[PDB]
Amino acid sequence: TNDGATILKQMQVLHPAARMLVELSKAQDIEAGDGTTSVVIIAGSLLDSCTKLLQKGIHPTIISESFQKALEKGIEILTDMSRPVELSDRETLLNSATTSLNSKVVSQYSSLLSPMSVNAVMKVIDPATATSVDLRDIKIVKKLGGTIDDCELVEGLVLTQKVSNSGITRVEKAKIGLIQFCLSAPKTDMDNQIVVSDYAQMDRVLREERAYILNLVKQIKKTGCNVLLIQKSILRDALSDLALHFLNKMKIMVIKDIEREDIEFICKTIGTKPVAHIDQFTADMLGSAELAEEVNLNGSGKLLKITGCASPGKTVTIVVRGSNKLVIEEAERSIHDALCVIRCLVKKRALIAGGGAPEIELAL
Amino acid sequence: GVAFKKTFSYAGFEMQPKKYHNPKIALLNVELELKAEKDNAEIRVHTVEDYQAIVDAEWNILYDKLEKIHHSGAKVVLSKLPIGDVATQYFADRDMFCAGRVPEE
Amino acid sequence: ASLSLAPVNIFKAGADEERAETARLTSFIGAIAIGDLVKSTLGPKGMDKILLSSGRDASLMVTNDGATILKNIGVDNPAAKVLVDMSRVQDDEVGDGTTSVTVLAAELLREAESLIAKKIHPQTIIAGWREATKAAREALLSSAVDHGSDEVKFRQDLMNIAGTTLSSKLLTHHKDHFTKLAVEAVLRLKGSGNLEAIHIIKKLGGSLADSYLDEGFLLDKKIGVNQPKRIENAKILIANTGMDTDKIKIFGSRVRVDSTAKVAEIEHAEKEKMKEKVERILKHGINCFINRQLIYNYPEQLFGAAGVMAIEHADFAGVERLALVTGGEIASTFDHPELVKLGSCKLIEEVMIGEDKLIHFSGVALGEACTIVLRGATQQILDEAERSLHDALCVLAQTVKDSRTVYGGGCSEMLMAHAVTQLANRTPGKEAVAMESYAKALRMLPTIIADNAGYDSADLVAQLRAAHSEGNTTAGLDMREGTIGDMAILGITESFQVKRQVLLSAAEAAEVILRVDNIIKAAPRK
Amino acid sequence: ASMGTLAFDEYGRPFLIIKDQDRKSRLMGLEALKSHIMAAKAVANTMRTSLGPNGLDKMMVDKDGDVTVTNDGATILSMMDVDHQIAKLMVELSKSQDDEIGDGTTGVVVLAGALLEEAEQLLDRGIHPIRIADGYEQAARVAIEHLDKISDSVLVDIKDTEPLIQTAKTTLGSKVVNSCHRQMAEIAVNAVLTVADMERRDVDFELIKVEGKVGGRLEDTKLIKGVIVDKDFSHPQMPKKVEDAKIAILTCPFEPPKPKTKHKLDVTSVEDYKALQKYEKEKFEEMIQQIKETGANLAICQWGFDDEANHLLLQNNLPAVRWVGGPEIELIAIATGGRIVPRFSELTAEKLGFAGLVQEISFGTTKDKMLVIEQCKNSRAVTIFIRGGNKMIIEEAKRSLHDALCVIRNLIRDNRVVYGGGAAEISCALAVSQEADKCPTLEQYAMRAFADALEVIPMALSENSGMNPIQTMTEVRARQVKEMNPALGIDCLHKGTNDMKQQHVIETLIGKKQQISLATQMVRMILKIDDIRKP
Amino acid sequence: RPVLVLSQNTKRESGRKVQSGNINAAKTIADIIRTCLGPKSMMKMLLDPMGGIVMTNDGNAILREIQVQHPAAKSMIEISRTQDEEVGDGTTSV
Amino acid sequence: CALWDVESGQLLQSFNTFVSAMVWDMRSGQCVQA
Amino acid sequence: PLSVFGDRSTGETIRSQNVMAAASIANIVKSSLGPVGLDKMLVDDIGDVTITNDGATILKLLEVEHPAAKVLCEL
Amino acid sequence: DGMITETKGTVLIKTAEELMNFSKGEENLMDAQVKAIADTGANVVVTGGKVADMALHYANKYNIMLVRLNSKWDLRRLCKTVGATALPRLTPPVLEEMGHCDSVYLSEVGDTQVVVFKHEKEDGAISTIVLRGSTDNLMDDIERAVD
Amino acid sequence: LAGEGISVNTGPKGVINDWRRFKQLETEQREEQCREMERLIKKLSMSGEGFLDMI
Ligand SMILES: Nc1ncnc2c1ncn2[C@@H]1O[C@H](COP(=O)(O)OP(=O)(O)O)[C@@H](O)[C@H]1O
Ligand SMILES: Nc1ncnc2c1ncn2[C@@H]1O[C@H](COP(=O)(O)OP(=O)(O)O)[C@@H](O)[C@H]1O
Ligand SMILES: Nc1ncnc2c1ncn2[C@@H]1O[C@H](COP(=O)(O)OP(=O)(O)O)[C@@H](O)[C@H]1O
Ligand SMILES: [Mg+2]
Ligand SMILES: [Mg+2]
Ligand SMILES: [Mg+2]
Ligand SMILES: [Mg+2]
Repeated sequence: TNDGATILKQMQVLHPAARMLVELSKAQDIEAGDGTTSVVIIAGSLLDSCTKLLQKGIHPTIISESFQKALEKGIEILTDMSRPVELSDRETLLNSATTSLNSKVVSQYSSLLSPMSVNAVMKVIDPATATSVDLRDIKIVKKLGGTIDDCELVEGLVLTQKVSNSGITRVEKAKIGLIQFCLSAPKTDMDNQIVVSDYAQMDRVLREERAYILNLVKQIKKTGCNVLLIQKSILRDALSDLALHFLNKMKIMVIKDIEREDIEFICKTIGTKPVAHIDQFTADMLGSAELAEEVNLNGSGKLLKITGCASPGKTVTIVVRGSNKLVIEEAERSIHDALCVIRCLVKKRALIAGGGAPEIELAL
Repeated sequence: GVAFKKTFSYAGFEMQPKKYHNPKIALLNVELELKAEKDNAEIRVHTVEDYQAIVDAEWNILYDKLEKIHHSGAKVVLSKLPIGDVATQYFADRDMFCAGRVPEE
Repeated sequence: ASLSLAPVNIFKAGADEERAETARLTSFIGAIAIGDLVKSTLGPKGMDKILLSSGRDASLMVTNDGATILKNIGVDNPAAKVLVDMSRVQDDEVGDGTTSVTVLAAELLREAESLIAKKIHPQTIIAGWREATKAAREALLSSAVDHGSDEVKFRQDLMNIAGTTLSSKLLTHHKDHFTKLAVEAVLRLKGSGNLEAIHIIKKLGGSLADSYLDEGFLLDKKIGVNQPKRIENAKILIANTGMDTDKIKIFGSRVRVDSTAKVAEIEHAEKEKMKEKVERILKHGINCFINRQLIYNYPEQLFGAAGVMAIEHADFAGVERLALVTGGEIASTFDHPELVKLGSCKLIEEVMIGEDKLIHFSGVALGEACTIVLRGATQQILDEAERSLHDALCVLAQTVKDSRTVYGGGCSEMLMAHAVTQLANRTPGKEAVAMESYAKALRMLPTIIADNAGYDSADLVAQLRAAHSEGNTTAGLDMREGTIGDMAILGITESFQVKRQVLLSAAEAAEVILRVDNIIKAAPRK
Repeated sequence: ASMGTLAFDEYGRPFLIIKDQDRKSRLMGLEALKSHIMAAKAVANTMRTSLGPNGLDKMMVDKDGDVTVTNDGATILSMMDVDHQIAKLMVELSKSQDDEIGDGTTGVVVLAGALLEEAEQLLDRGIHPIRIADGYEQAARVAIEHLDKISDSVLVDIKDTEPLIQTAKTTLGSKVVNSCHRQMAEIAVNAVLTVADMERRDVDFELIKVEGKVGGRLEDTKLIKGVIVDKDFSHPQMPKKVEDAKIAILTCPFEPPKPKTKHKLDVTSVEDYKALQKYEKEKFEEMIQQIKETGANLAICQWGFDDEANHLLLQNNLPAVRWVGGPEIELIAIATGGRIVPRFSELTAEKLGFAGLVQEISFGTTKDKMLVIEQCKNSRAVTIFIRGGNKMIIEEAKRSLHDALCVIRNLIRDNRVVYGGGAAEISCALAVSQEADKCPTLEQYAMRAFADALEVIPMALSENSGMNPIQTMTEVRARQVKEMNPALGIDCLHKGTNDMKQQHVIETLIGKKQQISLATQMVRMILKIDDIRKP
Repeated sequence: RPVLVLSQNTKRESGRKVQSGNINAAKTIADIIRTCLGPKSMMKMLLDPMGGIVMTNDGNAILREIQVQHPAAKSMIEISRTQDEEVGDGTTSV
Repeated sequence: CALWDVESGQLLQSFNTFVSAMVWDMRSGQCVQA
Repeated sequence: PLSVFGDRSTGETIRSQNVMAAASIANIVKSSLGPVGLDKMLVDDIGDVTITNDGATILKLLEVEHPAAKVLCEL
Repeated sequence: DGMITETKGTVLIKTAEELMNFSKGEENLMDAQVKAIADTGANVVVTGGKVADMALHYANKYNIMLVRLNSKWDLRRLCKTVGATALPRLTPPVLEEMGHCDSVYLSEVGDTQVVVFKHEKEDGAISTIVLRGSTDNLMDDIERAVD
Repeated sequence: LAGEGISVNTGPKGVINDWRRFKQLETEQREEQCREMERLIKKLSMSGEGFLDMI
């Protein structure tokens, strides 16, 4: 890694001053996301000067007060140099992204990742109103294989889960629906048992279980749904084999084991309202999409991509690809740094020159 | 006569009188507290009325034992088996002394 | 013959004991070490400390609080344990004065060591110290000034007390802003002593001056999926119900049927019960719903379809704070909507603080619950700011409870010591010497105050003593320039309760330790 | 003088008699007596410095590092980690004195040590230890008779409590609470007198609750004529103050009833489920209505309750507290005059307790709450609430108050007192010396040694106060002989007078008699032992 | 720290056992060379500790190379040596 | 010790009754009987 | 109290030990008295064998630790 | 004690009346069994197993001496001596199975509490020799001599 | 952590028995160590009490 915050966090520094510097870098990353290396160097240089200042016979309180005065003057100077920026100017955003990506390993790929990062930030916010950017709305997917040139910006939803259906891997004009209940044998929250006292009761149990599953699947199908996402379930089988067979017989793609924490992201992405009981499962709960297919990454895995939605509400997904683990991790970190730079530009509409110019002018 | 140490009085014991001038003593080997009727006993009901009847029946069993002891005329009750807090408070209400877990000797 | 210094051995393996001189030496060494450690962090110019844990966690903590320093140290000397417990109890009773009480106890025990070296029976020292404590307490009470009747004067006193409390801590850089913050937070409590109603949120990043007191309330929980993210003129209903596979309390109940159709029917019955509960909740006519426990997917979907916010897993503190700030009642049954009060606020919306999203309650109805956002550069800075705000809030709440105030900057110590010296000048015997040593320790307190600042402590203390003997009862140390001046004019005031507690606790601990002449140690487990 | 006896036979064959005889030790006769006397002397000399108003404290540290500062001899010896058997015997003697009397746990140790020290010099002169024990027993009987003779009676009436206050003050003078001395003595006297069977019967210490909380000051210690409980109102929105409260003490958790027997309830249809839900809701409403119908204002439970019951209690203007302990439940029932009810159906108006004021107490910036009940009609149970600047003085105040309560209890049992300060023991030594002059010569040495051992406590008191022991004790004894006044003792506080009757230094006769008797019996045992067989 | 009259490594035995042991030692010593008497005697190979080999049927030569611990056997060896030195024959017989 | 909800997977609360003796109560979060 | 670096025996113990040592020395040679007495064999640690009936030789060859036994041997 | 099923015993309660009456019925059955045993004249009862509390109480009510013999060999020897038959159930014994002894009492010998089944006639299937002494080893030697 | 001038004083003279016993045992091991060290290292590079008191 080239990230200063990551470098400081990874190595286990023991001196308390080093730990405080690590916390400083983490705070700078939280507030800004870029300059995590510069701030630590600035603090180190300040303390190095403080050594000579203390050796001369100056109390630390006077040094701190003078440093506060210098900080105020420096903030004034930095504000004076800067110039206003407009979010409608794509060139300035691209230049900021390229400058953020110059120091990272993905510098020859900047021509691809700078517009990608700018578009990703601009697609999740309202340029005329937003005063901050929620970077949790930009999902990053790391898949091995290929090169960093294969990074692609998905306007829809990318799921790492695999389709449980066999032979159904591409749906057009999909009607996606989230399910938060289980398609299996009925099981109340109370302690429940079925008592059999006659021989006919066994085949009655089998027939009624089959009828219940078939009725559930028929209710799901009658709404026009053709792609089903099933939330991950514990203590109850989310997807029974009989239910899977019935869904396959009706030509419905099924994806199970959906993570609980990803429900909100999916709902914001494809405009699907989750359903917890089959009684309320109706057509309005579904989220229309142009295409829902599972793609193969040239033998490096499979991804389920849902591109094209009637309500693409402020959410994008970024797929990062590369040769080995280290390069894809560093590409992810660099892309996050670029997104943080654009976020800072959104928060404070002010741009300043780089290449050490602010530091030289501030020193003078 | 006989004298022995106090044996782990329950709540409400200090409300009982600690002196009698002609008491009748009920020497018992009985567990006087709410508990399962038997270790292997199982209760199977399918109505809330039966549920309430069952809880009232348990309370009535305990209170019937205590009522029999009370109308026995005794003022001091001693037992090998533990005497519960409910029985202790019941005996305190009637101004009697109770002591459970008394040693056999 | 001594217990241990006898031909026969009377102890287990590892058991030890120390007789009069050895016990006194050990106790005095421990007390002096504790006092010297806690001091130099005292006064406006005091410095902070670094606490490194020897455990696997290796937690790093930078603090100026005396109680915090004394808590996180492994002390073997029992007298050190006595001083640590005294400081902890002082912190529990009032937010400030831990360093002051520890230093006063250490100085008193040093004077006691000197007196013992002068061949004075410890009982005489104890009697003299009791007389001196009585005189000093009476003088301090006589010097107390109350401004509770006035409003603007009481507000100014609160300002001065908060500033004096925050002067020593790291917040002295933005003392004015933080003092205003703390006094506003305390005044928002409407006279209640509940300091749990004031919530401190530490968010990394940003400047220390970026810290602020929210005009409403902030919650760090999440909203449901389909529920709205912004509601105006919200009607709040705070609850502590199940909302999560709510099972009937009859634990002996079970479902026993002969078919799966009956099981499905019972499932539908359970879902209908949950739907009926949600309908009963909605019948109150609400826009927002805060539940202490979890809310599963079915009630969450019902609330979303009803267009009602459902904040889940707001812990006991959270629901109590929401009830205090909005006026709602924490209800667990919904069969009587007319008997349940509903909270209100102008607006509820999500806010972007740092990189984390929080729920903002704006235009609250009551507002007797505060949230404070702390922005800092390091975790240690945030923790120290939180501790400093805790000290300031505690002292301000104590002042609100008891409005009597006394002047700080060593003025109270000078006045008490002058009273003690006046008492000692009319008393014959060695009790006079003991009381003079008491007054000497009281003088040593602002001497340490001045030493921490690098000023000439001897000359300043002599000037203060002369001024207090002449009749200038409000003379005190002026740390701005290193001179002495009027504390009433400079606005350096302190809570009378804090000073009285410091004096009494220090005297009590010194008396307790001085009575010891033998330390017997049992064999440790290790 | 060790390792038993090793012979290995006179024929060279192995000679093994006792298992591990080579790893065992043994002491015979006079050497064992000397070792035991030395051990007892060391223990007594350690204890004797903590005797009297000027006695100093001992700082005891246990095996876990917890440190306790105390002046009680029984407490010191209990925590002391001794291995000598005679030291354990001395510890048990002090504990016995504490159990029987509660005061004088330090005097017994010093007296036994002095007795054994004198027995050592008697043994050196060739006297059988049994003779020494017999002489000590005879002198102890003489001293006990003299104590009975010179004893004085005091009034133990509730209307006038001055002698009781003086006795409690004498007990508390040696403790650290001598700053609040009179207030503490008044608290102890009132606490004992409030809860005590008047017909000279027992005083039940279980009805006196001694709980301490850090913070405040020692002077903040007060006697509450009720019960203080460290719990608080269950719902945070109920009022913190209830006046003229009608208490409803219950031991049934506010939950749907549950049979104790292993039971299963079967739900077989939808209507069964609806009936079960309705039954649960109606059970909650019914228990709340039954509680409210009695007219109670405050309800106290023991096993806690759930959310629905809490909200119904809040909604019906019924403050409540949950998870109250069993002893606390009993104390509340005793103090408020209300009965303990096991279930709601048996709750009536006549079973309700009454409390003048039920309040929730805060303790500064600690978030910890505590409920107090007081102003009862005829509260037969009281609680003492101790405040201090640290937990250590809190524990010391607890044990000091226990000593004062025990002394007042002894006064309740027997109203005869003797004047302390060493006056009683000086008079006893004089009586023993006078009796010895008439007995045959052989027991004269034992009786005079007993008198000398009796005279050590006044010497210890004089030495602890800084005065010269021998000169002061001799002067006091000469004054006692010249003018017939067994009340002349050692002026420890330097009040200018030696008459303890004016100084109001009062000791219970039972305490002195128990001290002398227990010391004599332990000394007899220690003298009788002449063999040790430690492994 | 044991107290002793004799040394801790001094062993004493007495009675019928001593006589039986001495007589059994003499009997075994006799049995060693019992078959080496007469015109039809057989050779015996003795491995000398210094690596040599003694191959003979003389009683004294055989007994002289034997190292024994029981003192009665030592007495018998001395008897054989005395018989050999005095007359030069009859060692096995004696 | 802390209490975890098996189904949702969220931390309920960190410390109807459980005892470690030392018994607690998650219905109120207090330490109840010691 | 004595603080003497050694073991001490006093009273009946030391007298009994001395008498036991003397009796052991006696019993060593009591079997070689009178015409019906029988000789003894003394074996060194190097295998040297001594057969004798004389008491003085037997006591000289033996190793003796107790001082009273030494007294008897020298007697 | 009241015998129980060898397969598995589970008391099934479905009404409040059954719960009320179960213990009363069990105690009445125990009392009836003990009284039926006593009505035959059997004033001494010897059992090879444990003794229930209610059974012991009702035996004490009817003045019946209880002796418990854990060893089966001791039970067989007692049956031989008295002349009775070890019944497998708790049914009252018929006159042929009812053993007779001329004196049965509790006595203390030395510092040992013993139960004695003493005949007066110079007959009986089994005769017992009581050995006294001062040492266990000496008494064992005397027992070997008697053997 | 002070009082570096411990001045153990009466201690060594009051527990001199155990100290001298340990000293005697250590010295007894010391003669054996000195005897065995004459062989190892000194020439190797380029019951025990019976051996000791025989030498
Ligand atoms: N192309 C460039 N030419 C000159 N200076 C650059 C260029 N790109 C970046 N810099 C400077 O390098 C500095 C370090 O930036 P970088 O390493 O990307 O992040 P960080 O500030 O966290 O170290 C920035 O202050 C920037 O001014
Ligand atoms: N501005 C000030 N000028 C003079 N003295 C001050 C000032 N602020 C605080 N002090 C003094 O510093 C002492 C210690 O206060 P502080 O260190 O803040 O907390 P603590 O009492 O816990 O040590 C107080 O006794 C007070 O008199
Ligand atoms: N005011 C006093 N003047 C003289 N002697 C006192 C006074 N108060 C207590 N004493 C003596 O001090 C002795 C020790 O009492 P104390 O320490 O309270 O309990 P203990 O007897 O267990 O040591 C008592 O025997 C008593 O006679
Ligand atoms: Mg950068
Ligand atoms: Mg402060
Ligand atoms: Mg006392
Ligand atoms: Mg030949």
